[PDB]
Amino acid sequence: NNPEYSSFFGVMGASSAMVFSAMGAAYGTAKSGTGIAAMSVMRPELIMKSIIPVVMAGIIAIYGLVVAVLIANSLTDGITLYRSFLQLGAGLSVGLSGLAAGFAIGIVGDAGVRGTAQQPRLFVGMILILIFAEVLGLYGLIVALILSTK
Amino acid sequence: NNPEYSSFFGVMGASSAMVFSAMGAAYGTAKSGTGIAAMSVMRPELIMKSIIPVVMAGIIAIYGLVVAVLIANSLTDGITLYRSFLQLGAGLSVGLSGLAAGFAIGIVGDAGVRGTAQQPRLFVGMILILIFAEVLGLYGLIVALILSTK
Amino acid sequence: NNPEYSSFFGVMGASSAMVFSAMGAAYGTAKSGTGIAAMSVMRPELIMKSIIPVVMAGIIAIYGLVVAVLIANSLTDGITLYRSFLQLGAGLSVGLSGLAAGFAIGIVGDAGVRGTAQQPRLFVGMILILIFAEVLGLYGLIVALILSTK
Amino acid sequence: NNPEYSSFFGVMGASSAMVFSAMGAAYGTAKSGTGIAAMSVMRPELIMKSIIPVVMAGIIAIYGLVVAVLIANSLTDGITLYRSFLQLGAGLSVGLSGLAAGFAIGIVGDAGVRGTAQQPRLFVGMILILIFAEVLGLYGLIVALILSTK
Amino acid sequence: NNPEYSSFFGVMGASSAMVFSAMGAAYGTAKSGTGIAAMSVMRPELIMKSIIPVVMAGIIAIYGLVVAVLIANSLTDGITLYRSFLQLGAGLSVGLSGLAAGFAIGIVGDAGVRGTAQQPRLFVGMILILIFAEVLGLYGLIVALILSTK
Amino acid sequence: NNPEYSSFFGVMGASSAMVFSAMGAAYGTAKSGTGIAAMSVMRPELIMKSIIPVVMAGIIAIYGLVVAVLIANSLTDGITLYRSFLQLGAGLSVGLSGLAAGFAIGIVGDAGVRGTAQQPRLFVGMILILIFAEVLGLYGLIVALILSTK
Amino acid sequence: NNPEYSSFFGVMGASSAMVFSAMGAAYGTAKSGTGIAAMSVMRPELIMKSIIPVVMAGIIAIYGLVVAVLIANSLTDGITLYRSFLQLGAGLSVGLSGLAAGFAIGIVGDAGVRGTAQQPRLFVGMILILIFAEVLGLYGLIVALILSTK
Amino acid sequence: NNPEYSSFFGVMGASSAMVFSAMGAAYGTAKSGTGIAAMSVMRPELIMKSIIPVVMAGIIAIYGLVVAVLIANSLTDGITLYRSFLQLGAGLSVGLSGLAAGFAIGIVGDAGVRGTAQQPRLFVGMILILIFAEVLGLYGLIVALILSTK
Amino acid sequence: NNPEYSSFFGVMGASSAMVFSAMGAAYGTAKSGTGIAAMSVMRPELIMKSIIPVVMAGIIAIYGLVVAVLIANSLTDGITLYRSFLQLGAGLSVGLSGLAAGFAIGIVGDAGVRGTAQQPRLFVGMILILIFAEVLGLYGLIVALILSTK
Amino acid sequence: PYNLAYKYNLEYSVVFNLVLWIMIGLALAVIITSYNIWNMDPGYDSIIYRMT
Amino acid sequence: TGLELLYLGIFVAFWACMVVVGICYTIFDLGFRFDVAWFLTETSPFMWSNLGIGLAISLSVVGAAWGIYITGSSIIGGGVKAPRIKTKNLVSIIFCEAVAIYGIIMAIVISNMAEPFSATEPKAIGHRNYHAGYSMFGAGLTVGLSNLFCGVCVGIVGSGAALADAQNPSLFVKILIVEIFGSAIGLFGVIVAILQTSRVKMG
Amino acid sequence: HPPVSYNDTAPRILFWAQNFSVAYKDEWKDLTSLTFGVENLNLTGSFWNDSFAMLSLTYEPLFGATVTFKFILASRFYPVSARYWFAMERLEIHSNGSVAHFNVSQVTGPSIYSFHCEYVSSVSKKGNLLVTNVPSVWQMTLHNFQIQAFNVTGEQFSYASDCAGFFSPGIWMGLLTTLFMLFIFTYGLHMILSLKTMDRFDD
Repeated sequence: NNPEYSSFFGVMGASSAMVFSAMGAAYGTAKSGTGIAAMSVMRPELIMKSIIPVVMAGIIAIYGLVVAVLIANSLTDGITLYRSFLQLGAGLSVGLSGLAAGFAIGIVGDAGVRGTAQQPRLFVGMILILIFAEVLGLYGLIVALILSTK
Repeated sequence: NNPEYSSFFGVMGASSAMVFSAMGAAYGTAKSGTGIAAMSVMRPELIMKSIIPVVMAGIIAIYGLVVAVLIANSLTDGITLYRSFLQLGAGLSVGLSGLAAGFAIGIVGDAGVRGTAQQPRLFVGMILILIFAEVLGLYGLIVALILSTK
Repeated sequence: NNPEYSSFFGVMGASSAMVFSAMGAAYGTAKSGTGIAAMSVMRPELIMKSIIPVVMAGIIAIYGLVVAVLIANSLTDGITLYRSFLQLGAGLSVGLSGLAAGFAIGIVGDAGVRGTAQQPRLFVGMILILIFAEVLGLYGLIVALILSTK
Repeated sequence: NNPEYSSFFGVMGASSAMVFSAMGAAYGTAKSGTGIAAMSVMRPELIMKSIIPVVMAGIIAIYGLVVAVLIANSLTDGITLYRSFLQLGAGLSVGLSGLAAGFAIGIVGDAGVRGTAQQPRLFVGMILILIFAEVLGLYGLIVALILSTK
Repeated sequence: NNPEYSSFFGVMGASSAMVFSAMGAAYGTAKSGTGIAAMSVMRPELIMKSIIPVVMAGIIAIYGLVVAVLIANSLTDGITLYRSFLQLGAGLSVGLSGLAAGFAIGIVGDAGVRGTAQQPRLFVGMILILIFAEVLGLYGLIVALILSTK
Repeated sequence: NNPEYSSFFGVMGASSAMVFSAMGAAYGTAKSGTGIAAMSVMRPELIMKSIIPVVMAGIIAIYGLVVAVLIANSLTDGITLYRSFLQLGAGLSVGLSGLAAGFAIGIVGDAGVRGTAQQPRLFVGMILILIFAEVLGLYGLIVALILSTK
Repeated sequence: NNPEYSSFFGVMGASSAMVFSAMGAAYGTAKSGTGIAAMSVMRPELIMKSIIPVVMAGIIAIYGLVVAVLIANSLTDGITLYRSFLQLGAGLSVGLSGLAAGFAIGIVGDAGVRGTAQQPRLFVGMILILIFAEVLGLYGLIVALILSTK
Repeated sequence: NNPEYSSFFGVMGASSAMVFSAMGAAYGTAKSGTGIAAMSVMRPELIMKSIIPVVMAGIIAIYGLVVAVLIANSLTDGITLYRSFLQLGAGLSVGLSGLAAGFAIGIVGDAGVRGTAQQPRLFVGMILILIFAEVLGLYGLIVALILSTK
Repeated sequence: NNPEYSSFFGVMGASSAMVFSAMGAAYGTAKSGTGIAAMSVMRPELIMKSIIPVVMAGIIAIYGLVVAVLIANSLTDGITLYRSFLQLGAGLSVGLSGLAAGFAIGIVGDAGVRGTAQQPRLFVGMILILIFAEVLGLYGLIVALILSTK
Repeated sequence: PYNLAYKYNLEYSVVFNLVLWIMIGLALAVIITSYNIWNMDPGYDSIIYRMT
Repeated sequence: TGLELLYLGIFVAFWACMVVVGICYTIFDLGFRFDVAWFLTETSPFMWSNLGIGLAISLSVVGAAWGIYITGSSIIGGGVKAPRIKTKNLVSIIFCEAVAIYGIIMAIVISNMAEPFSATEPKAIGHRNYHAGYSMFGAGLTVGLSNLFCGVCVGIVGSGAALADAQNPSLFVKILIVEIFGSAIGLFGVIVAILQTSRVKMG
Repeated sequence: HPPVSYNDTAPRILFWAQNFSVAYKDEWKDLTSLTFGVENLNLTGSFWNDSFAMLSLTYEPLFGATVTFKFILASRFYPVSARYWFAMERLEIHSNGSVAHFNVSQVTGPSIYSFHCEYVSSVSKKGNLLVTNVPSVWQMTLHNFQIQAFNVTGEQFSYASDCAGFFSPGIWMGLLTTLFMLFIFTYGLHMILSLKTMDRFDD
């Protein structure tokens, strides 16, 4: 049968999944959010190109969403305490992967936006390192997806 | 015969495994990206060569994922009491090995990138050090897999 | 009918041994990479000679590798609970001794770095002091394996 | 009949002995390596004769091995339960006394090898002082052997 | 009739005697390496006059282990359950008294060396202060003797 | 009948009477040495004046002697905790009261001996300022006597 | 019937009173004495007026003694668990109140002697602050007394 | 239905109340005293206008002390433990509100002393803030008394 | 019949509310008072309009007595363990909400007074920031009133 | 003997919490004083050069 | 850095004690003495409901405070020479106030589902009470921390934009859009917290 | 007061109590002086097997009523560690021919050791061996409870497990929650003290 208040661990897993993505995406939209503003005075013509990290931090938050809503969808009263552990692990994993991604995105984005401010031609390589940051975030997401469907 | 809910240990094992690998990957990426972002102006021909360490960080991230999915494949509440904490130990092992790899790769990337910035020939020695960091990651995987299947 | 939770005095021992090896080696490569970047800007003829401490960055990984897989192979379903404590001991023993050795190797790497900038002859003394370091790691391997067979 | 956890204390005692001795030797070799590199850059002469503090560091290395072999001898499966703590205390005492001689020798040798830079006649007095730290290590070993007997 | 584990306090006292005293003596040698090296710059012909603090470090060793070995002699598995507690107390007391004398004799010795570097007639005053710290050390030893005979 | 391990409290009382008093005397002697040996290069005719704070600080050690011996001679096996605990409190109190006394003695003595290095008159007032702290020491010993005879 | 330790919280009250009072008086004496020895250099003719803060440092120590000796006089084996708590609170109360008073006394005394070194008229305000500090000390005294007899 | 140890809550309330009152008073007095000491050097006539903060620090002392005596008035062994709850909470609570107040007072006094140096009319603003924050002292005292009687 | 300590939690609710309110208000007064005390040497005419941050801090103060008295007069001993925890949580939340409001307001006040000191134009927007801070505090209050009975 | 206990701290469950609270209070106090006494700031100005 | 170093000192001391007791748990044959089920069965959802509401409001408020200060001081420091800045940049303060508003909306939504139990037996009594309380402080934690992070990010980016306005005010057109992403972080926390409260009840 | 035992082919049950009184009209009656030294006691209802046993202490017809006290003993498997445990939840009383059943407080633990409670009886200052409703005019005061219902290989008790765990959970709730609150306030204090003042003004 389902032991007493078996849902708890998943109830906290959804929260962790969303809130650690809130740390990562917030740092991501913080760093570039300030650096872009610092750059904008000198040359505004590259502003929309330099915005690219911010929306990608938003995508980290979206990863958080998908895991959280999956946990909430599977969340019920009759929990076996197996899926509850699965959800807790998934949420922690994706959240802190988003945290690492957010840190890397923020720092690399600030360095990249000022570097491109000095010389235009570095923009695409900056976006390459930035893409790599999302690759790491995606690995976090897929691990959480495996746990949410186990 | 088996204490119940040993699978929780495997859940946390897979989590930690991808956790510390993601930490290391973010650490490497931040440093390498910031390093290139300055000096690609003065040596833009090394932009193509700069990808070599970041994909190494990507290999670390891959290693996190592969251990995570292995433990997911082997996860079950019907463990004989002698196979779930194996997943836990191997996950901790490989994850923090990826962390150490990220530490070394990021900092060595910082040193070697300005090294090649002064003198192009130093690239070969730098790549030698990157090879070594990957060799460390490989040993971590070796012992991790041995514990994973046994 | 052995005690429950018995094999993990082996699992965690192996994990920890290689954990500290992974730390120590990565720090060795840390300091070696910074040092070689410093040297080779001005002394290119010493590059492949300064690669020498890098190969001894890896032996810390080799020792822990040996101990780790010995513990792995010696692990079984049920233990006598006298060999697994030896495994915990030996693992922590060799691992942290090797981490100390890795600290010493990195910093003496920096010492010989700053040494050979003016006088290439100091290469021999650099290697000599460098030999004085890994003997501790081999010593740790000695006692660790004496315990693993006791 | 005996507790299932008899050899924990003994194997930890061996571990503590060797590992704190390793720490001490690593730090002694640390400061010795930095000081020798500097002084050898200044003038070639004493690069070979300034290895003697490193020899005393190697002596700190042999110490922990002596005591570890003693513990390995007096170790068994079902220890009497009043020898294992003696092994613990012996290992801790000898290992940290090795640490004491370690940083004493290290800092003193660095000071001496730098102070000999313009004064070739300080070399002997510093040797006398470094011979005194061996007395500290030997002092510790005395206690170690007395514990070995019982 | 005395409980098992009654003898844990024995080595925990003997070590706690010699441990901290070794630490303090190491600190004293550590300053002295710098102090005498600085002396050799200007008055190298009086270095043997300031070797006396090294002797007082060996004298602290004397105190400490004459205590310890006394604790060792009166240690047994069937200890009375009162004298072992006093072994702990005596060892702790003399160890921290060795530490007290350690940093006291330390900084006063460094200051005295620097002062005598220019003014000859401190040769006896600094020695008087040093022997004062040694009177503190003797005083430390007395209570351990009392507790070893009580 | 008696509270568990009650006489250990009195043993720790003797130790406590030792510890912080030793700290106070050592700290006083330390910075008295730093002051004196430094400033005695320019007017070393004040050395006979500056010896006074040394014995003045040792007064605290002499106080610790009477407290420690009073505790030690009153220790026995079958204490009801009624007197051992009082010894614990008394030793703690007097030891750290000596700590405060030595702390103030050292600072006011350093300041006053530095000031007297210009004006020999200050000696008298400086000594009086020390007398106040030794009166604090008097207080500590008074309560120590009360609790040793209570 | 009587709860344990019920005749001992007053002992720790006396201890804490002495502790914090000693710390306070020592700090205030050190701080004031530094400035006193500073301004004795250029105005030795006001040293007696500048003894006054140290005299009240002694006086607030006397407050600590009044509480300590009263608590000592109001202790016995058979306490009813509430006068003991009372004296605990009383002693810690008065002690730390004297501590903060001594802090203020010391720093304001240093500032005041600095200021009065050009104008002895400032003595009136210095005394005004000074007396008020012992008024605070007296308030702590009063509460400690009423609690010790309540 | 009253659990024992009820005197503890009341005594600790009164204690902590006057404890924190003494702390805040010491902060305010010490800051204002350094200020007035370094100010009357150049305008002695400001003493009458710089001493009001001392009076109001006294007022905070009176707050803590009326609270202490009031709580002491309703204390015994067998309290209901339902009024002592209020005693403890309020006693901590009002006193630490006094910390906040007096700390702010001392900071504003440090600023205002230097403010009124060259422009006498800032006395009005000084007193304007000074009465205000002490009305906040009263603000806290109101709840203090209401709960002390509730 | 109710579980013990029921009133204790309500008393803490009141204490938490008033403490955090007092901390925030004292912060506001401290920072604004330093700004006003030191600025008005050069623009004295702003002294009578800088009271606005002061009374804004006062209003952040006021949120205490309303909730605190709602606790104080409505608190009893016969609680069902449900009300008392609600008052605890409400007091904490509204309190530290007011603390954050003051944390904003004092520093806003100093930055604002300097801004208006340069030129009077920015004053209106500065007060706009202040009123938004009060709105924040009011949000905290309204949730406190929700939890007063919910 | 029959392996009979001696009632080690009867009703310990709250008095040990009391001892914990007292110990943390003592730790806070002694830590604050140790911090302010190790790092006391005596001014140390305007005459230090005469002694150097 | 001494004070925070002592904070880390107590941190490491706590972890040291933790590992010591954890080992001694199995050394001396402590028979499941830390019964986690006992802990969970013996706790109450009053803690959990009140924690949810209080933490939500707490953290929303302090996040809004951070945003308020950073934006406000940046604006009034910039306006010293370029007073036109505030006329377009004061809206950021309204935005962080809106962050606080979102937090308070979650606070009332969580207050919708708080009630007394006054029950003694744990076994089969209040089975869904635990579930709903868990949901409640989960929602409070989520909302509060999300609002913290929106607040800090909005404050610092607002300061950057506010003093970028000083040199060219036309740049405010293409910089204000950053706040939208943090608002998305706020509304995301809102959605997850709504789902947390959607299918919960105390029984 | 020597302990009593159920001395079949080998002893199976051990029991001791320092004091013991039972009421019938709220008038206490001390049976400890009538037991632990009184050879004659009617033990007709006693019984025992492996993990299946019955106990019956019968006493005189006091106040015109024959009294009995009865237990059902049965070990329960605990798969968490594969350990045989003991657990008692009732206490049947006969008096004047009637029958009643009385719930039992928190009594349980590994069978490898004995058990203790300081106070074992319905009223709360005493233990908590109450009953569903049925206040009754009876009490079951029992100072120094000792029982080893299983694993009796000899007359010596096994070292009794502590009934109190190692803490009081009732206030441990408030302790952990308040510690969380004070940690949040510690962050708040680090930020509130992060303030620090400015230098002169610019004119």
